[PDB]
Amino acid sequence: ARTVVLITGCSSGIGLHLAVRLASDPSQSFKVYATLRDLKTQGRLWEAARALACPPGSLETLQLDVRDSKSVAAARERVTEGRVDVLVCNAGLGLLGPLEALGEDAVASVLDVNVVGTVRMLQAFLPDMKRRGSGRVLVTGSVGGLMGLPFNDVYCASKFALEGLCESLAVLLLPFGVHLSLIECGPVHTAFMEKVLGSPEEVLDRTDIHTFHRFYQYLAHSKQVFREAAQNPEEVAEVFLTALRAPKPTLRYFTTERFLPLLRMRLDDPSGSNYVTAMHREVF
Amino acid sequence: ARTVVLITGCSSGIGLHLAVRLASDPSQSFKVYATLRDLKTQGRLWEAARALACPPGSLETLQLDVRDSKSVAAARERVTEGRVDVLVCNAGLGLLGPLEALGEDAVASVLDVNVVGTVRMLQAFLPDMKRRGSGRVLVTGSVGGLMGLPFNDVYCASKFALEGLCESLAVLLLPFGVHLSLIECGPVHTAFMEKVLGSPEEVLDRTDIHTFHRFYQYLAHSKQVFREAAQNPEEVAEVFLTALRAPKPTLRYFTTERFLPLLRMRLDDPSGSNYVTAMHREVF
Repeated sequence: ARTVVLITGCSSGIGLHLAVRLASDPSQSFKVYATLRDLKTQGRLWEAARALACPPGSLETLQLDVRDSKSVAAARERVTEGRVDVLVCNAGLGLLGPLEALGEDAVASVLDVNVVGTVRMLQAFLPDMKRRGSGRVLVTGSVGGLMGLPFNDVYCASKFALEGLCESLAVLLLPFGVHLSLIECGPVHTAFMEKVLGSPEEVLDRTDIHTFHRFYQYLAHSKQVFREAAQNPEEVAEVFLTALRAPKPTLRYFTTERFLPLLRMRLDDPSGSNYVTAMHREVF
Repeated sequence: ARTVVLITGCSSGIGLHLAVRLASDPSQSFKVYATLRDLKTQGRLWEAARALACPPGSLETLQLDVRDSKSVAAARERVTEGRVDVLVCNAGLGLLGPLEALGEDAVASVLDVNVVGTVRMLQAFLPDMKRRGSGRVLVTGSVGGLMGLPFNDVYCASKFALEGLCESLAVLLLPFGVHLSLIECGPVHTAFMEKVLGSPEEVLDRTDIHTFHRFYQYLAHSKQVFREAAQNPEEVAEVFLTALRAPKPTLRYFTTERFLPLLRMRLDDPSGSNYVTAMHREVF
């Protein structure tokens, strides 16, 4: 049969690009379920599908809200093949600003979607793969899951959470035949990140003038590395296929090597002094 | 004045031991607020306080539920000194079992208490320390926050979350004069961990016979290393004071070196293959 693939967070970003890259693979060996939390946003994905001319039936959109288990279960009730060969846990949202300026409900949604939502998908889909004795799970990581970044406290917390959650499962799954991989993405040409254009009073009336200024410094610095480092989504989506094809995949794949020198400083010094200091100067 | 100290999760464990170790320091330079989510459990802490004979007034118990922001705010309204010099984010809960056997509400509480609760405390207490230009925050870590452990998926997720959350803040706080440290604890002689004596059908009727068996293998192996590695709480609580006294503290303090060889294998190989494989054999 075809390789049944299910991806979350396909309204934009690497998710959208990966769904159409799959559904349009010249080999026609992939049936793709692209999930959206809100179908009102499914336009971009279909305009793209038509642009690559994916054959009718290689791509289906499903409404799936990872915050709701009922929605997660329903989603799998819609997979006709009654099987999922590759599960891509991609849905994820960011959060940027001084910790104190961040609302509790916002901090809650991030963990809820990034971490708990990935747990929900795994709970619904892991059993069958373990029983069949095969399956592949790809989790969209980030370099923010490998090192902490100022003003991204809660975001990094959620990506770090994924590193721990996945490393633990991988230890158990090893003998079960099902493979879990994290694709470590650096900055990629996609909205939100690059589109960070604002910094309202809300921040200011919620923090000190000295933190705010540091924030301005960070946003400025972040705009520069994104300029010199953002990757094309097609290049990143390809890393997912390289991982998907691998006979015996590794736990991590990095879409770039550009951030590796900073990662070396990190475990060359476990007490964290070299890193905290280097990162401070590299930003401020 | 005295060093005003506020600790969460003092009904038992390193929290209880640390509160009384502080309140009974021969120098009398510490006023301690030991918070409990339920005062019905404050017995052990007072029996211990009397055992070390802490002078009247060096220790106050406060009811503080880190799941509730209203409770968090109230707590700080009760700190007469109108200052907190050292904040110890200790409250934390574990979770053990096959991911699929774990209930959503249970996975939610763990993140909620371990991660969001630590965010709540930081939101309520960080501003003042930043404004005074001083303060110290000690966060109770774990080796489960440095490497993934089978059957501890959600627990590790929350400890990894803390590593990311703290490394990010530390990058910003550096120039503000306030210090954040993570005390990386390995196993310590305290209930839950050692007290893991059961494994109900609930696990079995919630997972496969092959996972269950692996679970038995893990619990058995974990009972052995705890035997050969658990530390006395007084030794661990002392690491918190060494960190608390340090003129220029580091980001991490490890209460033990016993797990360091495994941590070296971890970033000697970022793809995760050496670790996942080594850990698999070390357990199964």
